[PDB]
Amino acid sequence: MPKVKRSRKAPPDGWELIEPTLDELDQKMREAETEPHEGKRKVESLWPIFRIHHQKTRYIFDLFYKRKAISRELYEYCIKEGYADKNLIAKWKKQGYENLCCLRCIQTRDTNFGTNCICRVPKSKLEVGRIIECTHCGCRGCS
RNA sequence: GUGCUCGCUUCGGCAGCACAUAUACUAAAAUUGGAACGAUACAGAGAAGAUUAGCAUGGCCCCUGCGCAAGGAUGACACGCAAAUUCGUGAAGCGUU
Ligand SMILES: [Mg+2]
Ligand SMILES: [Mg+2]
Ligand SMILES: [Mg+2]
Ligand SMILES: [Zn+2]
Ligand SMILES: [Zn+2]
Ligand SMILES: [Zn+2]
Repeated sequence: MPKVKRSRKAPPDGWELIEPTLDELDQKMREAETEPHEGKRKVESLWPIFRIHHQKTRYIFDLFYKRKAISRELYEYCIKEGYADKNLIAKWKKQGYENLCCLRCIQTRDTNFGTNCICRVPKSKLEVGRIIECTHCGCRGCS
């Protein structure tokens, strides 16, 4: 039934008020894992996973840095138990990197020419209104 | 998108600045051709009588094997009027100069 947790210590103080929605985000991830690929291209079928992973991480990020509604103990519990991404949070604290979808979309080893994805280009600098879905992510303009 | 703006200046909008700077064999396709060693009919082991161990040779024939081992019927093929340059003696008969 649970997330089966790997601490065996009781979860920290503010846990019971963020638990319905974390379990609701977790239910949404288990739906996306089982969606049968039919008219969903070979790269398009992994787009829900990066989106919900972004969503869970942004949820804990919004409660600890913006709303300030979680202590260090509860926050680091959620990172250890796999509800947030420590590395994606770490990029959102950088200056320009603040709606970043994926860690793939800034990885320069993953591209042909050693560069980011066009996901990361500012939308003013494309100048035309071309519509873009990043192949890694499905993103339409982080930046 | 975020933040700083002793920016207009409200907490609404806009202005400037800074940071952030180019994914993808681009398909969820449309097409396009070639193969298998299975049946189904005909077919039956090389060495000058017969029964036969084999080891090679050669390459527009390959198979099993990691193999520069070893096997595959000695793995198979090989069975061919197998003619390559280059001529002359002697006698006789007929016609001709
Ligand atoms: Mg042999
Ligand atoms: Mg024999
Ligand atoms: Mg042989
Ligand atoms: Zn991207
Ligand atoms: Zn992404
Ligand atoms: Zn993106």
